[PDB]
Amino acid sequence: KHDYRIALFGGSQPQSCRYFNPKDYSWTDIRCPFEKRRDAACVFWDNVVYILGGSQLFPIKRMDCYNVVKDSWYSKLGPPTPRDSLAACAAEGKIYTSGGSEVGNSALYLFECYDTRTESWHTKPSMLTQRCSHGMVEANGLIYVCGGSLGNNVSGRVLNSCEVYDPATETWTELCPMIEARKNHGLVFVKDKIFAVGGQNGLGGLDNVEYYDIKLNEWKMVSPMPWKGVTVKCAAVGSIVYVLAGFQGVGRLGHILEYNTETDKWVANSKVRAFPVTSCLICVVDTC
Repeated sequence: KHDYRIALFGGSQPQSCRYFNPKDYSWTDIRCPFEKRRDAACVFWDNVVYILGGSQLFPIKRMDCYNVVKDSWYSKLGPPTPRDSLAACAAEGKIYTSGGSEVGNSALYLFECYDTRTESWHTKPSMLTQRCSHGMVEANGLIYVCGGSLGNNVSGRVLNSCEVYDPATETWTELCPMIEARKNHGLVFVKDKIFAVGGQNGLGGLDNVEYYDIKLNEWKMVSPMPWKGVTVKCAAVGSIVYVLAGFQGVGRLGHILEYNTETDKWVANSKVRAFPVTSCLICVVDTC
């Protein structure tokens, strides 16, 4: 039936896009004929990885799509509002995009979705708080956003706030804020909890890790990562959270980190090197 991989996208150089296979710890090349984007987002739905937003010399208006089963690429028109440091996720055949920055605006409230059936874009109700470099994840049909930043690096701030959008009601609801303000953190749904992993805030990088208890509307700290940096590229398969790349501040994450959500134990895997493109896009794919 299901056959999961974690896909990392980092441009068109050799070995710059790869699948990680959690079952055998292997890395396998994905051919990609598109150059790296700065500060884009990716999302997986129904055999397709969508790469959207970000910039090169200018803001990119095209969405590049990788069909994982056919191993082929195609392109559609991207979000109506090109922007950097947006977040994306998928729910029930729609690709949602939130926040990010344009030229002349540190952070947006904007929320736009792409209907994969009709191949059309639609503006949806805006977030309660504008944000860039935030996480966004789908969980049980709801779309959760947390952290990110607004303003610049002098007078701006990194956020602990969390909010949830219900596509059924088209409403955003403010939730309990995270214990830590975070941007560039991992954000993954496992079972009944949403883990916020590392990242950074105004005071530096973060090794710590917390989760959102959906039932209790509370955040709780768990064990910290063995590595303290400023960005993480994270994905969960089954009960394990994998940190497959990250920027430390000076260097990069060298070997992958694995978190067992059931035992609250981290290990750094000395036999498996981390992805060397720290600004890569990451998502979980099903290859079935």
